[PDB]
Amino acid sequence: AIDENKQKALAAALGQIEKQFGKGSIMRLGEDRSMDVETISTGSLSLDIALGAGGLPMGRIVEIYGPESSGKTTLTLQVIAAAQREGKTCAFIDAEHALDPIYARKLGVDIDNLLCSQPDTGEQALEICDALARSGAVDVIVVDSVAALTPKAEIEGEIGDSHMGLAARMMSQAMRKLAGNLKQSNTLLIFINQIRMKIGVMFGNPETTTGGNALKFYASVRLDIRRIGAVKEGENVVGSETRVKVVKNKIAAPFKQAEFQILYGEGINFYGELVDLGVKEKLIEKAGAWYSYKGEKIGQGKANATAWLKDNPETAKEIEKKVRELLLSNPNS
Amino acid sequence: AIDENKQKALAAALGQIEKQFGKGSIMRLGEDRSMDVETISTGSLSLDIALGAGGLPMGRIVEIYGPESSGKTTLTLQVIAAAQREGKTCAFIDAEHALDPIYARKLGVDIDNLLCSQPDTGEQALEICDALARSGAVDVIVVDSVAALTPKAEIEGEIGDSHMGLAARMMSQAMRKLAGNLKQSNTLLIFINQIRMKIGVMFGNPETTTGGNALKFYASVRLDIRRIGAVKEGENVVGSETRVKVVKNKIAAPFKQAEFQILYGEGINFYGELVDLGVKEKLIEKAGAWYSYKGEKIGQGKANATAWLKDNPETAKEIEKKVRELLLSNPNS
Amino acid sequence: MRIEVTIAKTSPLPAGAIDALAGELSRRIQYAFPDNEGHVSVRYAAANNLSVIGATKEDKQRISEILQETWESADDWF
DNA sequence: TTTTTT
Ligand SMILES: Nc1ncnc2c1ncn2[C@@H]1O[C@H](COP(=O)(O)OP(=O)(O)OP(O)(O)=S)[C@@H](O)[C@H]1O
Ligand SMILES: Nc1ncnc2c1ncn2[C@@H]1O[C@H](COP(=O)(O)OP(=O)(O)OP(O)(O)=S)[C@@H](O)[C@H]1O
Ligand SMILES: [Mg+2]
Ligand SMILES: [Mg+2]
Repeated sequence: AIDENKQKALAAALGQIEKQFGKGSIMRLGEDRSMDVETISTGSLSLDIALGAGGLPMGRIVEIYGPESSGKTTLTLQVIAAAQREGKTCAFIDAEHALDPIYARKLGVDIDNLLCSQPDTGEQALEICDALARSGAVDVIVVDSVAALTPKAEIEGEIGDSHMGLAARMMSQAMRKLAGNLKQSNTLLIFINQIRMKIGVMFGNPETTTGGNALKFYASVRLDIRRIGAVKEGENVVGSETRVKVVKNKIAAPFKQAEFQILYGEGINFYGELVDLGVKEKLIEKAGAWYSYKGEKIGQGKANATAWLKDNPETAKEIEKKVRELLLSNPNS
Repeated sequence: AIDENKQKALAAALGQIEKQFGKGSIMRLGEDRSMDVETISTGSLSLDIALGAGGLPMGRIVEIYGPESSGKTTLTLQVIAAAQREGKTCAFIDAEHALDPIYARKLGVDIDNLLCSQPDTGEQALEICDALARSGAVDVIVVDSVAALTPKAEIEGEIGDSHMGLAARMMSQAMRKLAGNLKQSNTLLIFINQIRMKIGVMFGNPETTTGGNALKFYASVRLDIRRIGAVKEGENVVGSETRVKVVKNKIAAPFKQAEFQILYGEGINFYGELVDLGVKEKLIEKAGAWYSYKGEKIGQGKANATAWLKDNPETAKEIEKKVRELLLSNPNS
Repeated sequence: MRIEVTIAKTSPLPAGAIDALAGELSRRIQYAFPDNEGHVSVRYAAANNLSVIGATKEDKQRISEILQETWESADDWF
């Protein structure tokens, strides 16, 4: 009785909204293919495991923050390289003005196809980001050090002039203008952020991130990356041990953490990730300090086993296939 | 004599108003059934008790705000699922463009029947909401993060352009245009808002909400939801201990609070709520860490008692019935 | 238990709110910690600090949350 | 109305 005219009114309203605002203005969530979450590999298998969905979600905003020299620009360059290897166009809005193009190729980035922008002001940086998103031809954009996103008023002003929350206002406005553009264009945006200690820490941890509060709400994935040791081959430090704690996740379960190695001039040690990932998965046998595979004793120590896996590509493919088979909770293909 | 003339004039005026504006333009408050408050369950029993009237008032405006990852979206999705389980039709205006359909499905939401819209502009968002409210076929509309309700001029403008209170003006206009429609259709509108910092205040709460002041005035129920701790299964963090503070209430006594758990992938832990509320009502006995029900030792720890409740559906329904009878301040007809 | 709250003189309370804040915190502890003598001393110092003497880490976390709620409900209680 | 900063 009443349910039929209720359905009629619902259909009429849906049609009128479709006419007023467009074909995809309103529809049932089940039949909206654009809302499906698509992820891309971050270049780190352990990080893809920790992220739950297998990587960073396309068309969302990602905040990655950590202390000085924690490897944030290296992790973001690695995910840029991973996206480029699939065939995507990438852009690097380098606000902090220190991207080494030679180290970027070393981390696997196609420098010839990486759109590079050194924005003068924070407003110019975010406007370039908005233009790239609205274009739809850029799949990954990385904004380095939103601390360096200096407002035009702050730049035109003098050092020591107080600019009340102006950077926070700009950041919130950019989020407002950019969330929809990124969703429509299916473009991933990665904000590298810094840690700032606060004064008088009575109700919280000192480690604040600059750029206001809007980035915390709008970021789909928030990564806390830190350096937790040194990878020294002999007496020479040839790498760094890093840990990433997923502090906010809107595409899978948060608070997971991934431990890996950045090896200076090579990036994330992917085979190093593979060794440990197989070890925790019982496919790689850890006999004290020995590493053996299917009875075949592959080495001693983590570095020697990683080198041995580098020596044997077919077994690396096989172990990678198995680890992806069981550990990825949402295998896309 | 005089009183008879007063009654005659009153009856004539009421009849005139009814012919001019309609049958239900004016009447005595006691005989106006449209003025009664109807509530819909939140999906959280403790919050239902904290709301006084047993749920969110249907046909009103509701604001839910809190910090990042405090559970605003999940709480609203549980409300939507509870409404849909009663045969009602719900709509989700995602201004954040940050909804996961799979996670919404895992929370119990009928994805194939939930109306979902990703509006480009805040004006488009509120116009779609207005059309749905005017239709009368949608019962619960949830507008995600009015912080993302970006004015159309702001989208057309550039990052860094000053739009002084444009969002506030648009929100004030929308409330004026929407309160009457929501009351007429008896449809509940739930607004999610984000917490921003107001600066220059050295005492009190600097936690302002976005969207201006009109939301504060027009919202019948205002909730401060905050993640106050972690729920972990030893090492892995499986959920969040959260508190909801009823900071404004037009349908019951305000300033009450509720405490519960959101388990990642399951939503509000209804069984944990039932265990806790039975504990408060002297129905579940706590000997240190030993939960026992009517002599029988149901479990050791909140998780064990919750599992025991899960494995005894009849007992769970029994305690649900008696708790609902006991603690609800306003027992609905 | 001994609670010392030091408030930066560069970021002072409204005049007369120091004693009110001390009494209000005292009410909060005696509600939360009735078994032990909760003495709060609020005073102006160089930096804002909170010192808890006679309690564990979880208790210190509880007192920090209580002070947070007091500071943010200042309008309710002052 | 709008936003922290070390
Ligand atoms: N061109 C390079 N060649 C070799 N190693 C490098 C180079 N650039 C950086 N590294 C090292 O790689 C590790 C992490 O890389 P980075 O990209 O510098 O991380 P980061 O946290 O972004 O540091 P910032 O941006 O300066 S605070 C650091 O230990 C660096 O010393
Ligand atoms: N797809 C998901 N998979 C697993 N966990 C999730 C997912 N989405 C949200 N959660 C978790 O559920 C808890 C509540 O999340 P939400 O309700 O989405 O947060 P929120 O309060 O809306 O704050 P926002 O919108 O993220 S700024 C958080 O701890 C989330 O990490
Ligand atoms: Mg860098
Ligand atoms: Mg949300």
